[PDB]
Amino acid sequence: MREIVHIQAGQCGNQIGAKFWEVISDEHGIDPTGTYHGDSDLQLDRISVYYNEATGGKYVPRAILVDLEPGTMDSVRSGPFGQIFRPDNFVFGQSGAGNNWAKGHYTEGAELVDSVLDVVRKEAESCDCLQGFQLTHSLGGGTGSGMGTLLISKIREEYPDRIMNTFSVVPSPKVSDTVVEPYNATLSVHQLVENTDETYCIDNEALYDICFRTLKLTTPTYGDLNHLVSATMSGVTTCLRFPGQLNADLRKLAVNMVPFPRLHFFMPGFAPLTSRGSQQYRALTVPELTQQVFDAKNMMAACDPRHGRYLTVAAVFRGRMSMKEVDEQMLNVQNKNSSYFVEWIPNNVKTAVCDIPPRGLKMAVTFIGNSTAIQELFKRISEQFTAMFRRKAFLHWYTGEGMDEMEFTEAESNMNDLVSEYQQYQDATAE
Amino acid sequence: CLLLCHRFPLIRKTTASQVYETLLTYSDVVGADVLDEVVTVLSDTAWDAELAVVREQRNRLCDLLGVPRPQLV
Amino acid sequence: MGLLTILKKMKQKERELRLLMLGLDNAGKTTILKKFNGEDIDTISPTLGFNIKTLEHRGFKLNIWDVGGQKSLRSYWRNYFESTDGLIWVVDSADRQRMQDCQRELQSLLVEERLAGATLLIFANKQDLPGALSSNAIREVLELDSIRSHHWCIQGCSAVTGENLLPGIDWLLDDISSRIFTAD
Ligand SMILES: Nc1nc2c(ncn2[C@@H]2O[C@H](COP(=O)(O)OP(=O)(O)OP(=O)(O)O)[C@@H](O)[C@H]2O)c(=O)[nH]1
Ligand SMILES: [Mg+2]
Repeated sequence: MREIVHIQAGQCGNQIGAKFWEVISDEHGIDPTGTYHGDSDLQLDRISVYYNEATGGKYVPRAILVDLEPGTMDSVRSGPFGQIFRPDNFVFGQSGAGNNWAKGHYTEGAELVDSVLDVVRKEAESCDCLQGFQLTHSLGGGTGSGMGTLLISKIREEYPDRIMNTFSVVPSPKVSDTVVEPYNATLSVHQLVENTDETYCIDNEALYDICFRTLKLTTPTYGDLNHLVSATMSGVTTCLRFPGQLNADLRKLAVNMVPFPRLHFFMPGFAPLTSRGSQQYRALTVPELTQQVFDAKNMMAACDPRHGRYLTVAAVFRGRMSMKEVDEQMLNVQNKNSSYFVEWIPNNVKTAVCDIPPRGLKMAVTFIGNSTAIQELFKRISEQFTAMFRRKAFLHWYTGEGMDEMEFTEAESNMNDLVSEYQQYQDATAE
Repeated sequence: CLLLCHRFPLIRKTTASQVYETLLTYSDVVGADVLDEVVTVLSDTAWDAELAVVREQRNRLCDLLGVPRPQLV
Repeated sequence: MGLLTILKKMKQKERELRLLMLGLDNAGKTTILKKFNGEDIDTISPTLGFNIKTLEHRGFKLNIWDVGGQKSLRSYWRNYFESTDGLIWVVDSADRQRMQDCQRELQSLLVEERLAGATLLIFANKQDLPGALSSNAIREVLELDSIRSHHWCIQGCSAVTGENLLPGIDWLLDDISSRIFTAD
């Protein structure tokens, strides 16, 4: 049993984790009481990965809730599926952070890290064969930016033979009007480059542009984006909760999809994109769903993979379809002699077929790729980083707590080196 | 016109779309009483189909634009 | 929770403060201490080095941090276990040469921030002597109109008819107690 411990940080992280658990519980067939009620044998063959067995056939969720503010803690606990969570995994503070990386990494963020480790150490002792960990947060505030990286490094040291995957959230000025946000985001990236195995960048600007153009929403709130985020997260973690022909776990996936330790930023995707309404248009076919999931319109990041080079691609289908049809499609589309040939779709794609369809949708495809287009986002962030470091505005807020000015220059140099390495690796052929 | 009937149907479709866009852009290429039929023919033609069906249509456009019909053995 | 929460609870319960008092006139500080303790010589005269004393006044545990030097005072400004709540600077009125250094130190120490911060109390001793500047001249020289996030107040004093000093000390306590602690 390759168990995985899940950790939630920040308000955004807690909300995303709660929605993800809510989505996966209805798919696995778990009622709010805690027992099982599914009508299939494939829903319990891998239930020991994200859950634990207790007395009476209970399946406790394996997630930890940590924050410096209690408001989020109370909101979730009293939620629809909050009674199943373990009350001992609720570690919160009072003051918070106030959008400051220093207050969350060196001042108030270090007075709770030891308490957090207590829960982790104790939760990993009952696991028979631990595989890795997980963390969902955002790079905007101060709690999930400083305390998050701190706990990440803690796990890296105490447990250097395990796996570390994060689901960071890139902030955007179209949603938040914070000013120091960019700095905190960089300070988090400076540590995520070195202490992360796999990263799934979820750009808020791309989601806002999708909700303001495709879905046509007058005022896209937070839930309109959280729904798509939870749907994408449920689509990605399908190979880790249901078996298939592509037998792999987290270590094999990290080895096959990440060839270079410095290059590990992926771009997720999902099709079709539906809002929170309980409606449906028409059951899309396999080629239409493939073209929708491979198009730049359904990308979760504001980056066009057509201008980059694909490294490792892997798609996961969900529905009542057969592997023979998917193989025939992947073999017919990649033929230039056919009339349905396309160039904006790569060739090296690892296909996978799942039996259980998503909740509310009969057929849906999930896109996972490692395109070299994250350099655009890294340059957009570096633009804001340099347009505020020249005037030294709001820089005393970090130096008045204990931070050093050399950390910002080191982070900028690391970001520039990463951008240059991405630009150098974008041009690569093999003849 | 030589690229209009390529071996790859996607190249044919792209060439047809680009020719349509260029004809919609520039107006001093074809006359007024000739451009209408050219637009009507280019729009009502599936360039991603049997080459024998498509070719016949391309020979037509050449004859409509004053271009010699290119042929092969 | 942790050590910081317990320290904050103890500070709110025992009403402990920390007033960083600076100055170099070695003449105007005696009366200030006399306001904190009925004594006149013991724990009343300023020291050349650095001494930490604790007095009780109006039910407030004032932790006076008397520093003699006026250079690189950022070491006393911040502390891993406790911060500074009040700042009292004593200068000379008939001295326009040593005022630029004090102004530069006050500008380098106090900085802008999001919320409120420590409270400043500028003292002007010896006003009856010829050559002393008024409140407007002191405000224009030190440039206190550009210093935000720190409420300042100029209090004059003299050996004769110095208009006392009770409101200047009462306003500091009223602004400090109404900031961290609650009225009711
Ligand atoms: N997609 C998404 N973004 C969110 C959500 N909640 C907050 N954010 C974004 O997260 C960033 C702010 O970070 P917070 O989640 O407030 O961080 P925090 O660590 O809890 O905050 P402090 O402790 O006050 O620093 C901004 O970019 C927000 O727009 C959410 O539910 N969904
Ligand atoms: Mg918060």
